[PDB]
Amino acid sequence: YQGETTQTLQDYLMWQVELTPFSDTDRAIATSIVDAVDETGYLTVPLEDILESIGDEEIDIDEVEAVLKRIQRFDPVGVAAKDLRDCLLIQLSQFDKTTPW
Amino acid sequence: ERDGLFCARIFGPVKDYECLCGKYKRLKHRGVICEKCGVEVTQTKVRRERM
Amino acid sequence: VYSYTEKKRIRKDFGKRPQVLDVPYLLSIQLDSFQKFIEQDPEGQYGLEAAFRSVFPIQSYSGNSELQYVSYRLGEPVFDVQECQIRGVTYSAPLRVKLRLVIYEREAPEGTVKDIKEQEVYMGEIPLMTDNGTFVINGTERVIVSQLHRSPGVFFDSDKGKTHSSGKVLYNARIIPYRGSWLDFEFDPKDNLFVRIDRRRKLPATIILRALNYTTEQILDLFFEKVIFEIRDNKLQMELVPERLRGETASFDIEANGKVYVEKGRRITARHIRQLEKDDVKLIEVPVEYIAGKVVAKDYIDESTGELICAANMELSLDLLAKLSQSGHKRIETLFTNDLDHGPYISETLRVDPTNDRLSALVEIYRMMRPGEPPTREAAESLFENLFFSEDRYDLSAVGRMKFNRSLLREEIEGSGILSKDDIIDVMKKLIDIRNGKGEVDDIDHLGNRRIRSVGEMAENQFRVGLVRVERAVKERLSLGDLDTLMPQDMINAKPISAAVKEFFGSSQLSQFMDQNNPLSEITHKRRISALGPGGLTRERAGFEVRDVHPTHYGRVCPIETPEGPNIGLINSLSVYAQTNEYGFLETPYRKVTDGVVTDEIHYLSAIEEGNYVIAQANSNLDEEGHFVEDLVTCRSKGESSLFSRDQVDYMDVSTQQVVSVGASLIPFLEHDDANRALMGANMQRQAVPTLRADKPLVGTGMERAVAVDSGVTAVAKRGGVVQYVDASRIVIKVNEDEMYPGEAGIDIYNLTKYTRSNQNTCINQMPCVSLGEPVERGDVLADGPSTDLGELALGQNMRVAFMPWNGYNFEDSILVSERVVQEDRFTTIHIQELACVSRDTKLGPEEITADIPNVGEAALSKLDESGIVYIGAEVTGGDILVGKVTPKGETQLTPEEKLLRAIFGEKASDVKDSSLRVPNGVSGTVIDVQVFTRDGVEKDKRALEIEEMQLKQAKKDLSEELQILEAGLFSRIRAVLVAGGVEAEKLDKLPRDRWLELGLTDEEKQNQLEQLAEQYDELKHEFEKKLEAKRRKITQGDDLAPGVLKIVKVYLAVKRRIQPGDKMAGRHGNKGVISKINPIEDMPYDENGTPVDIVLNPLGVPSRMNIGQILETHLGMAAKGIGDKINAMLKQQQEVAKLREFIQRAYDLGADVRQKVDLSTFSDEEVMRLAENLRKGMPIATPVFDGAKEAEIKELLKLGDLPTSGQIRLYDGRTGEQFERPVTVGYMYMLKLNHLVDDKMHARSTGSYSLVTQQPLGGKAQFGGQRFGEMEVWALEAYGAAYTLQEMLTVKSDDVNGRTKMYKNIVDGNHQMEPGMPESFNVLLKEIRSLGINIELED
Amino acid sequence: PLDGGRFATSDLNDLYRRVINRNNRLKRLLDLAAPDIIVRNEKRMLQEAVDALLDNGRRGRAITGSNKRPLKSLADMIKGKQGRFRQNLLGKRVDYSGRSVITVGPYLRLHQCGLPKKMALELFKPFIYGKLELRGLATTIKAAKKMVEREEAVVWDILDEVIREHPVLLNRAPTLHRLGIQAFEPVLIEGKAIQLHPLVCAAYNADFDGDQMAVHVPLTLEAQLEARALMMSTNNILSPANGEPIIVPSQDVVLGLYYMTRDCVNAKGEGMVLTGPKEAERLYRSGLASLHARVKVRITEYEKDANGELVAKTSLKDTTVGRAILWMIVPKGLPYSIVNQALGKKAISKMLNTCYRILGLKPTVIFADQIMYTGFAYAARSGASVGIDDMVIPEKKHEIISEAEAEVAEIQEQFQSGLVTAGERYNKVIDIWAAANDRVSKAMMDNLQTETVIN
Amino acid sequence: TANFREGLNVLQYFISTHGARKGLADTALKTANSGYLTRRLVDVAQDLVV
DNA sequence: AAGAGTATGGGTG
DNA sequence: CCCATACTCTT
Ligand SMILES: [Mg+2]
Ligand SMILES: [Zn+2]
Repeated sequence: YQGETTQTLQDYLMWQVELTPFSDTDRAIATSIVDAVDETGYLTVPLEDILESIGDEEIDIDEVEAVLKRIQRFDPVGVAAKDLRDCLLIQLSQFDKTTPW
Repeated sequence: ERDGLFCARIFGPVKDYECLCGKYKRLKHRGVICEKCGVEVTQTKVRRERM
Repeated sequence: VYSYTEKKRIRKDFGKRPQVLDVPYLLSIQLDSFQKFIEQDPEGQYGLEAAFRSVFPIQSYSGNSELQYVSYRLGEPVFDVQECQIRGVTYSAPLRVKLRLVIYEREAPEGTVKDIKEQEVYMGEIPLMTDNGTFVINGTERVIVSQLHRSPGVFFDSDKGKTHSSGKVLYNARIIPYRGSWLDFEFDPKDNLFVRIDRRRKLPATIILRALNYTTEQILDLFFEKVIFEIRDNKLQMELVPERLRGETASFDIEANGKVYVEKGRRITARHIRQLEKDDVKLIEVPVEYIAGKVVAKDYIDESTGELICAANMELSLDLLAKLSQSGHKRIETLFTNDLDHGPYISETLRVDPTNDRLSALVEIYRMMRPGEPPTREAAESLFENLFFSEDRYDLSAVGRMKFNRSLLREEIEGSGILSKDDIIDVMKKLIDIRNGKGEVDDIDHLGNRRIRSVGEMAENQFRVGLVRVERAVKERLSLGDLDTLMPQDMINAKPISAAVKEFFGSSQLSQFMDQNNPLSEITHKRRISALGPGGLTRERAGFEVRDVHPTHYGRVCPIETPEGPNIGLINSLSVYAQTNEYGFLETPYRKVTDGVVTDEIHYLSAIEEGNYVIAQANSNLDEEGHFVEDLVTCRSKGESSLFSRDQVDYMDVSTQQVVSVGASLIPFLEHDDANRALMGANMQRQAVPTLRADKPLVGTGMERAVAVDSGVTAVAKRGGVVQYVDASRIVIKVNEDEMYPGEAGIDIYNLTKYTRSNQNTCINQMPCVSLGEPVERGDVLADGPSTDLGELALGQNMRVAFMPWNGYNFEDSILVSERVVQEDRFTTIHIQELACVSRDTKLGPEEITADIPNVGEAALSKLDESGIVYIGAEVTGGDILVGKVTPKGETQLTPEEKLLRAIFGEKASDVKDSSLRVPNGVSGTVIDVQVFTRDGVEKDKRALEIEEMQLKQAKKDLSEELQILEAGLFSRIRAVLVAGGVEAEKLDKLPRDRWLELGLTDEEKQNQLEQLAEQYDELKHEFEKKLEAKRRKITQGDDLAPGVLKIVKVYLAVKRRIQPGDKMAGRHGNKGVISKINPIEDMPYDENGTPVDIVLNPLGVPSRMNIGQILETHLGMAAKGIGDKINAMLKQQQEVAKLREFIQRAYDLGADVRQKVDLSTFSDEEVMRLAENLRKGMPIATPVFDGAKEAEIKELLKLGDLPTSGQIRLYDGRTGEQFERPVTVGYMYMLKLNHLVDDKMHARSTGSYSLVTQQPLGGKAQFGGQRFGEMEVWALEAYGAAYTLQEMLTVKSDDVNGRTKMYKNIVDGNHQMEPGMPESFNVLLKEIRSLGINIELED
Repeated sequence: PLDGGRFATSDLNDLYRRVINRNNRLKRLLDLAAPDIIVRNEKRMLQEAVDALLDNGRRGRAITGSNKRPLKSLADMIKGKQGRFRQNLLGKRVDYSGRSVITVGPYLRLHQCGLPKKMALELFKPFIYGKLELRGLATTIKAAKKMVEREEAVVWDILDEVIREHPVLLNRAPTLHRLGIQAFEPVLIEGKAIQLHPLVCAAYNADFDGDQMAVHVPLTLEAQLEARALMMSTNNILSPANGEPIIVPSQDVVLGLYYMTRDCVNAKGEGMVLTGPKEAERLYRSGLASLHARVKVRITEYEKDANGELVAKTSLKDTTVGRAILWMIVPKGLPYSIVNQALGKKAISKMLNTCYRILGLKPTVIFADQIMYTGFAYAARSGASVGIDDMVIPEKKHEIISEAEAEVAEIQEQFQSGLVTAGERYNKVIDIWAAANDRVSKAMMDNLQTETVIN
Repeated sequence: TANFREGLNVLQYFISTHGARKGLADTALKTANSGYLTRRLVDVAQDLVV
């Protein structure tokens, strides 16, 4: 007997990371960020933990911020948000300005 | 079950980079042997190549 | 004289031979078998009674108490067949068996009756057979296929010298019981007999003889003949029988009475034997050398010494003769053996046999049976006793005993079920006689040696298998002493019996889902014979011989209809008139010929009986009074056919369709088709899909009505009467007065089946074929089922076809189809699919079926009702929600972020998650039915209540329909009584009927009668109220679901499939093809009147296939359409009824001495007009499979319709208007749409899911799998030398995990380059080999 | 994992559990110093359990499950037709593949196949994603994925652009030789069936009555170039087994070419002198001349010189209208005698072989396509059909049968007189019937093959 | 003595069924042996290269 | 004391 | 069905 492979949220996120024009450093940062995402779609660790997990001192926090901002626009929109306010604002930023309220 | 045919202490983690009890969970703790459950913090695919 | 159904549309018959025997009911083999299994038998030979009498009485070891069986009974089923199919349960009946526990005292004569207790106990559920010969198991119809196996008894065979390299045959015999161990005897190249038990180690043949308490002298007496030498004081004077010297040569001077009849060196001839017999020559002087090697019969002793002179079965010598000569012995016994005949085999078997006693033979038998254990006298004796002489372990059944006795030329047919010494001795003697040269071996494939076993016998066997286990358990539990309070109910458990019955009826190899493509499929499935199954053969080890057509198959097994492939010759079809014996052997009917006159007497003969007579063919001319016209008739006598005289004929065939099966009898002009294409056509005819509208063949054989009616797919009137109510869903018949029972309301109600899914995901729909107020009779068809048209089988459509090539679009069996065919929906089919949603119970809480899902939008919930279930009639596609369900996910810990989420977006979102049922991707249709199953004790939702109300309405309607008639009759009686005395006339009808009850008459009998009528009215109302309450209780009953299951919801979707290129079409003659192109109407070839054809077929496919029946069918269909066109033209311009009936009478009277006679002078004008209306699209025609129409009759019918005799016309090209250079055959053919649709075939995959272990793509369209690249494709790529293609196929497309991702990324980036790695299956292989303790590793 | 929370078990895990239980019991018994009569039995059972784990059934009995089925061991995983080697290593299932029913494409060229676009959309999905991202229609991978899921109008243009020159592999099972897989250029079609060239079916042993084929997509540049240069059907003209052509016409093409190259004694337009094949075609299409009429036509033919130069010669030839019409398809370099006859299957095969040996590969492919087109067209134009009157029975059949029956009767009476043995009579009867059958066959074939015409 | 245009009777058709079924069974069976033969031939000459 | 023949078990389909 | 090995009769 044998089952079949199933695609989870992290598998889909890594599939999107693979087909994104990242650099090697950005790809490692994205790998760590996706590793730090739970099944509800929220980031579980502060960016300091990710920066420490990268393992080199040549990288600043703003690069991690840029990679996180790029990742947060993946499908589904709002994934890897820091908190509820961040997720709501990310979802709103994808709406057209013609929205009434 | 511990010391059984699917033991995580012998064959490896059932989740990526998470020990069985749950003290160490992320990539910053890679290569760490937990002193409580004895499970290494590594990939869960090592269960395909550990006898 | 014709029935009402047949008089609406009479089919013209071209048969010429009268029928003396009707086609029997086509499902008798199932119904009779199950009735025999289930019915009450005063004797104990069949059914449950036989099984009960074979186990009971059950007696304990001590004998102080015992159990006895008195009788059994079957209760009424809880639900009906339709109710069981709706609820998905099994249609069965309870078994109530009466047992009696008797207690015996001690120290008393015989057995004293201390106490007797009788109790009726429950033995489980037994599935019942429906009226159509099916079983409903878990709400699905199932068929149990009959088995063709080897009959019990003794059979003699011989390997044809293949085992040994000297080309010598070895005769053997085999004894096979119905239940027990096999017993084999065999010869060897040394002419030594040997015995095998249960196919085990070979043993000498005398072991069994000694085990039967026999001595060497007795064995020699049995198997040899005695010769007596007398010592008459002079050189052993001998009494000679001349027959002893036949075939021999004299080794000495044979003289008698002074005359030397035979000299030295002269062989004994027949003349010498005759002279000796005439002269009664007895005394013969023989030399001592004549006894140099003779075998001594018995043991001899010396009176003086008192020792044994010699032992039995020993060669003699001169010294032994001297010893016996001086010991005062005058009689010597020897055995008579030679080389040509009476060969010594038993003596040599004794010589090789090491045993010389009786106790050691049992020891050796025990050692052979069970090695590796010390032998025990008692154990060996019990083993031998129970091997073949115990009724509890060995059974030679009635058929087995009959065959055993018949094979040994016995006279008694009946006997015992166990072997005896006489049986084994006779088998040995018969085998010896076969070896000597007198007698013949048996034919295993002869149908007199093969037997039929049906569902009832198998059910009886399984029931006994359960019953013996129950008896063993009871005997185990009866040893303990508690009889003063024990009861039979507590002693037995009904679990093993029910488990065995369920296993047999649900998971047996011969129990299968019924083939439900069309009525012909079901008929064929119910008449199937299998050589496989438990106790049969296997396809891997069958052999050529068992797959061949045997001469005894004639009339019993169809020689045409058999699957092509591995199972060829192993699956068979019953013939039309075939039956079974009481022993289970196939028999056929014949007409008896008495003194050269063929009579109407019918005799059913089996294969053994048939070979002893000369039987004439059914194609033999006869006079008016029944005399053969010729004097040299063709007949079959002993497996061969030749000419015989008129007075040598004993029997004649009853019909020309006696040899074929039901499916083969439906092929017109079968005698003009090759057998291979006939087999293909018969196989393909039963996989046609019903279309939207049925169409009768218009060229048939006459077997359509029988198949349509005997299948049970139609509604048939149980009693005659008038159509009181007709509707698209129900029919109500007002029964005739003389067919009614006393005290009933004479109405019959038929509820029709509407758009129901079948086992093959097709549509089952019934439509009425009667009008309001018309008379009906018992047996008439009231409504047509699928593939039925006015009570006739209708599997396809009539197509206008031409035979010509058309620009390569009919190349290699391709089919060109007109667009008008598609526009008229002539091959459009309905397909119904089922989906299920199950709500279970979890530890976190039960799952809820609801319409409130928090994570989906309002638009996606628009098609769900208030209960979360889709509406009836909604159009859905892939991804749509059918049933909304949520699964609990609550936790007892609330984090601040969780509290914020619950506060802002509600608590329902944080507690449950979506687990709804959605339409699978690539599926579409319309919701036509929803069913809800709820466990008993759980509250019902709105949808279930609506369904139950709809169910209650119909029962209320039927009960009201009966009550109306009954109360109208009663009130008519009341009014009649009121009129006779105290009549009010108009005032009586001014008041309603209830006010008639509020009246009184004189003190005479009038008031008493009125009171009686009122009491009857009250009783009738009470009875109908009780009936309605019982129906409501049955409807509202809860469901018995699987453990942990709360609710189930089933949704049905209906879709319509149109014809398209890639679909498979076929005729009835083995002419199959695939549609290649749909052609616009103005591109098709057309005739002088501008009429195009529907189909274009390649004429190149006819000559090499030799299926000429399609051309004749096309010509005859052209003629039939011409007659129909004449009738239609006559109808369009209103003409007199006289002209119409004159032309129709001319059409029916055509032919060359046809048996059919139609007279329209007994038809009314309305009936004539109705018949003409039903004939305006072509006159249907019947041609039996060997009594059909000739070419001259076809040409005459073409002439009647003003059509060319050749059957060919001129056509014009649609695209250019130019005439084709040669005439083209144009006509009508019956075409079928098969169940190989290109919608179910096309599949493609880019990437998807993989196996967990091998990491390779899955297989199958349902799994969205990939195609397999096997070894032969690898060989092809190697032969090309395409190494990179092979490597790419091997690594980055199947199981190189990183290579797959890298290749996908590179392809997206526009860089077509791979980075191959190691396949994962090789690593799995390395790990598996290491797990075996072997060190295998990669190096450098 | 099964529905309801049940986890069931596997054979390997069951065997491991049995071994572990036996080992633990034996350890406990040896620790407590149990009597030897028990420990010997425990050791024997442990040996049996290890044997069952390693190779179940090889030693004596086999341990079975609930349904009386023997459990699978490691050896069962390794060996057999269902083992690793034959099921996962020598062959496997692959991505980028499909299958469906095959129909005939009479309009296709030899290097082309007909592919449904519903299959092609799934087969070429990552190529379409890359092409969508390349020209700015999609900015991210999810945008292209959603655009393809919606099946917008531009994705069809993208698909037509990405499959322009990209061979695919068609395979029919069983693959008996290397001609069972061939490469073709796809043409996007509507419907759900694959269209196949009529001239390749003989190589596939395929017919259009239910057969299905599988399709595979090469990915890398090396695979595509191997498909174009090694496996293209235009390269597989000759047979690797014997060197003979395998794309020879059959059936309808042969029938049409045979019909158009026959002559009739007195046909319309007979006896006129024509200026060339074009005048013959004009006369035939106008209805002024018959296809079978015997005429004289001016023909120019080319022959290769000693150094390989085509030299022309012109002359008047006695031929028919149909042969002159067919001559317009023959390439330069072949003699006119190759068509001036009634062309059967063997003649057409010889013509193709001559063209290949004299001129090369490309003219042979063009010639084969033209031959197929002309054969189909004229087979359609002929109107050839089959009727019951075409099967003409000889009028002497019954007389021959009666003579044979009389001989059988007289020899049977002679045998009944006791003059011959049984086997001799049987052989004589068989010989008589064989002779009668030969006579009937000769009479029927003599009647069938000739007809009477008015001069 | 009959052809397919004029038609066969019951006995002649029953006689022809023997050969029909024998041919069909032989065709159904021989492929399994042909596959084994070609497998062995491929096994014996797998590695022969110019 | 070897040598040829027979019975049994393994493998394939 | 075909081949390899242990056991039995014969020169
Ligand atoms: Mg085919
Ligand atoms: Zn831990």
